[PDB]
This record gives sequence, C-alpha cells and structure tokens, in this order.
Amino acid sequence: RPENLLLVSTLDGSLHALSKQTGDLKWTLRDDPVIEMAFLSDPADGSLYILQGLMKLPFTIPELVHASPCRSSDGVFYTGRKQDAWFVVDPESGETPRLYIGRTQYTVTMHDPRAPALRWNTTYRRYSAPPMKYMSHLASCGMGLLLTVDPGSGTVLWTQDLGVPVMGVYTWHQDGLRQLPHLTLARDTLHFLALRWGHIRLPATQLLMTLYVGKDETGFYVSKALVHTGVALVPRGLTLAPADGPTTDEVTLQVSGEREGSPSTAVRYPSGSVALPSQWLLIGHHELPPVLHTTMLRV
Amino acid sequence: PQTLSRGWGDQLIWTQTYEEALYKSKTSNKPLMIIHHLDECPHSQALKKVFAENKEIQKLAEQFVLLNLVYETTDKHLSPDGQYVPRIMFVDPSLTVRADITGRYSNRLYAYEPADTALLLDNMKKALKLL
Amino acid sequence: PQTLSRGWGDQLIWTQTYEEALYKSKTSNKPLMIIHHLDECPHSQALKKVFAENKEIQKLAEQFVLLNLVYETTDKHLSPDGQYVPRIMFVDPSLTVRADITGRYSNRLYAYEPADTALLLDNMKKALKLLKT
Repeated sequence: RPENLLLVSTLDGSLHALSKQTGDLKWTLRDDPVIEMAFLSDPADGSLYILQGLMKLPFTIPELVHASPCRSSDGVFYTGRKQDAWFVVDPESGETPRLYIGRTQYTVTMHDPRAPALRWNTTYRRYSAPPMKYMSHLASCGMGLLLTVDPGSGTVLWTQDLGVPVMGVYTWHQDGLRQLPHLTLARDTLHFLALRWGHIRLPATQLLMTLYVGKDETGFYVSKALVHTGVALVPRGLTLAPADGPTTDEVTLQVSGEREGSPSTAVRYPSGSVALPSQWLLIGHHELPPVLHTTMLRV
Repeated sequence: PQTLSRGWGDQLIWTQTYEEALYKSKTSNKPLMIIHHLDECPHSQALKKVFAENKEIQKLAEQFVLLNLVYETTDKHLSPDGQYVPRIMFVDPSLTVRADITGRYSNRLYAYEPADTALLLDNMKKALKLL
Repeated sequence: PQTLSRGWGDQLIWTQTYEEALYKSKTSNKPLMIIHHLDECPHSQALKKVFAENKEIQKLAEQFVLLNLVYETTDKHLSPDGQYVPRIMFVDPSLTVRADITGRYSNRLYAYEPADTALLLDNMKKALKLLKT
C-alpha cells in the first residue's frame, strides 16, 4: 500500500521507495538531478549563496523566480522560469491506486551589466509536497546514510545506504505527497551518538551548526549539517592572536546581522597572521556564512 | 523621548549611522569610537553607568566621533573575534579599523568590564595617536 | 538632547540604522518607511512640520517600521531617480523596495510636499498591503 512507502529524494534526482517499518529498498525512480564570482545553491531548501569569501543570499530560488525580472543592491540581475511535471507512478512496480508525484523545476539565470558576456545559471527542482517529540529521520551529509529512530523513545530501527546524499523524505498521506521533516547530520556525528549514548534524541553533547560543502557530478553544492565537537572544521581565514590573559564571562551573545558585499574600511590586526581568503570550496564543514545585506528591485 | 545617547552620555554629539560616522571621521580627522551594547544586557547597563559617570572619559570623548549601536554593523572588520556586547572598537580616520587596540581579556578581545575605565582611557589615548 | 526622531514625531518608535530597520521589518513583517531629509532644506522642514502635526499619519505610522536619515545610505535601490530631499520610500518586509509607490511628480518620484498629506497617507495605506510571494 502507498501508506507503507517512504519515498526518499536524493541529490541526483532519484526517488527511492522504502518500507517505512524495515527500510528495505523497493523500486527506484530515475529523473533529472535536483540542482545544477559563482553561485552555490542548497539543494534542500533552495537557498542561494554568493561565492569577500562566501555569503548567503536573502532570497531562495523560488522567491527569485516569482520576483523575476529583478535586481539586487550589488547590481546582479535575476531572471527566472518555472515548469512543472506530473509523472504517474505505480506504487508496486515503480513505473512511469496510483501515485501522483509532481515536480516543479526552477531555473534562475544571472547576468551582470558590468561583465557583458559572462553569466551564470542554476537549477532547483522541488517536489510538490506540503511540509506536513523526537526527530524520526536523519540523513548524513557526505554519504547517503539514512537513519530512522523511534519518535517515541529515540532508538534506531533501521539504517540504509543509498549512495548520493538525501535531500528530502516524503510520504504518501491523505491522497498526495507530503514532506516529512528531516535533519542533516555529519556521519561522524551519527556514529558518535550511536556509540556513546546509544539513543538518538534530537529535539523536534554539543551539536554545532556547520555548512558542509560537497562536490558531485553536477557541481558544488552546500548543505546545513550538524556536527559534534570532534569533527574537523576547515580552518577559517583569520587566526587572530595567541593572547594569554584573564578570561571574562560577563558578556552577552548578540545576533550576527547582515554583512556588506564590498568592504568600506581597512583593518589592522595586533601582530596576527592573516591567511588565505577562508578557502571555501573545500570538501568539509565550514562555519555558517553571514547573510548578505541587500534588497530587491523588480524591473 | 528616544535619544541617540541611549544613556552613554548626553552632553556629547553622537552619530546616527556608520556611513556618516566614517564620513565625519575622514573629513574631521577624528578617530571613531563604536560602542556595541544591548538594553537587555546587565553587563551593558553597568558599563553604561560607569561610562556615563566618569568625568575623564566624558572629557576625552569630545575628541572622537561617537557612535553606539544596539544592532550589529554591516562591516565585517568590526567583529574580528565574535559578535558580543558590550564591545568597544576603534577606527582610525584613515578608515582603518584599529583591531590592535584590545582590552584586558583573551576570549573576548574587545570586551570591557565596569572596572576597566583606566584601561579604556589608555586605549582611547592610544587611538588618538594616528597611524 | 539630540533625538532619533529629529522632530518628525516624538511619540513614534524610530530605528537608528538601515540594516536594523530591515531586520526589524523582516522579523515583524511590517512595512519599512524611510524618510531622507536635511536639516538645511526649507522643504524638508515644512514637510517635517506637516508630518508631525498630522494625527492621521501619526496614528498610522505606528504600524510601520520607521527610519529617518540625514546621510545617504550606500544602497542604490533607495535612489532610483536621484538623491534629492525630502524622499519617502517604502520597503516590503520581503526586502523588496516598493518603487511602485510614488508621489505626484514624474521627475521626483518620491518627493512629497506639505500639500500632499492625503496622497502620502494613501501611499502608506497602500504600503500596508504587503506584496505576495
């Protein structure tokens, strides 16, 4: 029955049907890849990033498509088109009660009036599924590991390897596709939680938000993956100083705030070495990039 | 009712925005002092009290371009080792951030306590020595 | 002594920086009104007097995120046709500049005059109708 299936969307666009209870690999579907100065896109939520180092755009790809044609404070123009597809799938054989899977294909073409011929493209495909105690589904960032722990208690039930990473878990509920929540973890983090505690208890040990940068056959792609203390983060651009002084705790943490594309001031550091510009595009986990201070102007 | 000083000193001239502050610092050749603070932070409140009730700091503050912000600035160079409050940073009129002017603590390079007023005075005098 | 409102309205809650105003408009989903003005311009002073004395504008302004500036911001989007003063520009909480909302002059698409109370009030009401997404 469709109700017992758990469709899993991976990076390369495949749709792997699994049993919810056991996780055994049923039929799989073959489709176009989910996603295709430079622009790096999150293939899970459609967020866009500016490759100053790396930053995050305040608009995801569907927003840019709906607002196209538009331009930002930097001067980059954005064009967008959207196109749907409605292939019908048999729940048993997985060929193209029946399954109604709708896919929206988003394309954003970015051209800058400064550089006349240089331009960039991007693609992002979203399944037409509404967003529907402990998190039941966990997906590894680098590998295609999928974990299913009990929402009632937090004990693992079945693990499955699918190859390329998992960017969405969907179920057939009422009579349509519905997107189940999932969390992205580093494989080392999942292993550490399994061996040390034995029961995953992610709310629905320090877990730190990092922006994993991965590379595949379609280009560079980012993903927001949690890590534990022990996962080697790629070194940041700046190592400030090995200062030795008394420690103070009488401060208050403050929100990050947006950041400007081009700096307005220089900087002088106290006897401290500055390194390469943060070396993004390295396979690994980076600190969360700052969101870029910008607006939009529909043309 | 709503004041630019926010309680850090009322007889002083404060700048509203970072860009106008940089323009003033470049034109008038006065170093820019930036105070990051929050109204819900008791540490910021105590430092505000000490800063406002210090004769020497108020006297020396007129030789600067002053700016206090409750929200993080758009400049990346103003938070070299984190975004926390209270945090006092200095900018040279050369539009060069004086990240070498630091406080007394190692984890928070630019955090001042309600006892480091002599250190704040020394750092302000050091900032007055233009590059 | 010196205030954030600069005489446009003292019972209103004003923002200090453009970026904090944008952040507040994003989190609270309220349209952002930016008034560009200069202390020297007599037109700016006249519009300030009219804006402050308008009770209908004062009551409606509490639903907005307010910001008045005397120095031009780096954002070019807030100067679609020049940097004259006074300008009143509206920003949708989706970080989109509402360039559709204009005054009564083709050359100066965002410059208002003291006789344009009703037009400015209707423009604010139109800005209250947030764009779709």
